[PDB]
Amino acid sequence: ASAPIGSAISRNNWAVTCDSAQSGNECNKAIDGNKDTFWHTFYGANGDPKPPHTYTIDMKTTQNVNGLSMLPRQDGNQNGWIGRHEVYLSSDGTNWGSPVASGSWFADSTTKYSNFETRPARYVRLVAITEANGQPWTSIAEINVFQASSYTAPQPGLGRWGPTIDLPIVPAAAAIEPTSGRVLMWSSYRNDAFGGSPGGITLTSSWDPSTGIVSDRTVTVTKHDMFCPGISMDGNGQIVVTGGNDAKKTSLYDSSSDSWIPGPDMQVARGYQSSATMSDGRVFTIGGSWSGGVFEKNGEVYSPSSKTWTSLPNAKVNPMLTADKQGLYRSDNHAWLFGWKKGSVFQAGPSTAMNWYYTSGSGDVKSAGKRQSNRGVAPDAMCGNAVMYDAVKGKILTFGGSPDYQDSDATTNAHIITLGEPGTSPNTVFASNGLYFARTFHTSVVLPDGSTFITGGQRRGIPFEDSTPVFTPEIYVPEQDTFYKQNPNSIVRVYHSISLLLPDGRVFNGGGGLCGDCTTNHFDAQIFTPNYLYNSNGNLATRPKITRTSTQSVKVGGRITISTDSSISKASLIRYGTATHTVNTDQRRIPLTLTNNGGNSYSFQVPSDSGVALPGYWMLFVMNSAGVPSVASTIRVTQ
Ligand SMILES: [Cu+2]
Ligand SMILES: [Cu+2]
Ligand SMILES: [Cu+2]
Repeated sequence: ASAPIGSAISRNNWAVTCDSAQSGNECNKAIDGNKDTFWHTFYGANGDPKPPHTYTIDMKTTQNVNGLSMLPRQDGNQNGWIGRHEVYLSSDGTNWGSPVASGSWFADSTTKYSNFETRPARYVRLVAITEANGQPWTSIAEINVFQASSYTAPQPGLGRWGPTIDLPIVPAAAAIEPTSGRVLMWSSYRNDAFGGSPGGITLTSSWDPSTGIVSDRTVTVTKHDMFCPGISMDGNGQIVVTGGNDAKKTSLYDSSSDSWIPGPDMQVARGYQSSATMSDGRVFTIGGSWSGGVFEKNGEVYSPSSKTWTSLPNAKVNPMLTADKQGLYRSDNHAWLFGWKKGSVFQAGPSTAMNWYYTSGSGDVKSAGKRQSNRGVAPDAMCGNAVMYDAVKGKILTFGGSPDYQDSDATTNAHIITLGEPGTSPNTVFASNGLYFARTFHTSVVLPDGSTFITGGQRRGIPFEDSTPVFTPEIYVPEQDTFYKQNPNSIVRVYHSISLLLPDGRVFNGGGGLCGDCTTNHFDAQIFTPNYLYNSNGNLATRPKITRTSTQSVKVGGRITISTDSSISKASLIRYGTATHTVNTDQRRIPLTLTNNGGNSYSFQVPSDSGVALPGYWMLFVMNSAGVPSVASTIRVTQ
């Protein structure tokens, strides 16, 4: 199931209008409080007008609207199930602006929701752009509009949430498809559940920021239910998805061809493991006792060139285990892994003990000391986040999490870890005064300016329960060693939520739940627009444009020359991200040293060390004097 975020508005005095309505299936049948009566567009009768079809509601007075629900006909007939759709709000009834929510609802008879940030409005319009099975009709048994207890305008300067993207699945895992700019998402064998899976199948969905279209695809060719997986983008530009519901499987997603390809089985069956792309484009993984058995699961490594996994039994998981009260089942999960120099992988947590993993020979592991600071030794931080916001300087920001996977209080702990050479114990200090809000199951992304956006989570980890939620995201600004609260959102994003950086410089945050009949499934995402995209007016700022790039594929140590439509102050490369269960081992940021050629022509060198400039796809962002980023230019980095 799912749920509205607001309270149902009384429909007593509502006036409604439809684009068409069969007799017996009048427009007002959608607001009569009877689940057995529904509005239905023209059929047979006045023919079969194809969608879009439109439901417009005049609520007579201004409401602080924060959602709608749509109950499909309940008579066993699928005709008119709304697929693609948009929700508009209005204060006058003629000026509708842009949708507050849009996307696609799953093809079934369950109540569908559009949950979105509160906005005062008197009119609400639902546009059914397509029918879920591609037929001409739209039908609705009951439509409801929901309200918040109050409205508060977003504070100027603190970003903006919206719109909502409605989805057919709970996006518990996600990745950007770097060649197409689409967001790829997946759940499990079902749109809303993983339990009872027979394995072998994954429901996926994608959203295209350029068209606003949400599509779906069932993946069976890889014989892999990809819930609870490792995820890495390898050096050959493919997303390596490992284990989970099918604990020994590897599936490969190729962005260029938009296809899934079977990969080799891993040597050890795993679930909830982290994997990390390495300096040579290979992928390392370790731990993962959520599935495939509970025992010591030491490292192994994937080669995109030979298409094999090779066990690294001496890359021992033991030193990275947390002291989780549930034992090994949890304690080897979700390692904070980062590919680093010379095939090494740094493990920054969640265990108090940090470690170097080495991938030569049959592998090795070396203590990198305890995550700590003058405030003391950091405790285990399961489902804390870790983000490498300046790979050139080896800077990792870690934050949040709890000593145990669940039933454990999260903390505000945050550290800056500074990597040097593999095998040296990195310096660690506390980050500012820590998070504003203690959170676990939160998610995070590094933004083009090197700040880290941190969102969602709850104060006490209770999977599938929307309790103690944190609605106010925070951004860490490294140059200031300061966290800043941003404008809060209205949708709980706890266990099984994701965030990713979009090519346009906005953040895509979604998911949460995946518990079947629970009411805590969130079939959606929202966009967060950082303040760097807004002018002091409150309007979207003019963005510098990259009018020319010398090349779209570059070797590490290689030069790129660009032209812009205006003077550039700073530039960064942000490696494309992948996300699930708080883990994102693919994102990282390289601040770029620009040479000004004059005439708004600039050049820069990609770092020569592929442990820093991990091979794969990266976004190039340029920022003007005002600090406004361009949209990303996609660059492939190779060795
Ligand atoms: Cu899970
Ligand atoms: Cu977690
Ligand atoms: Cu975790």
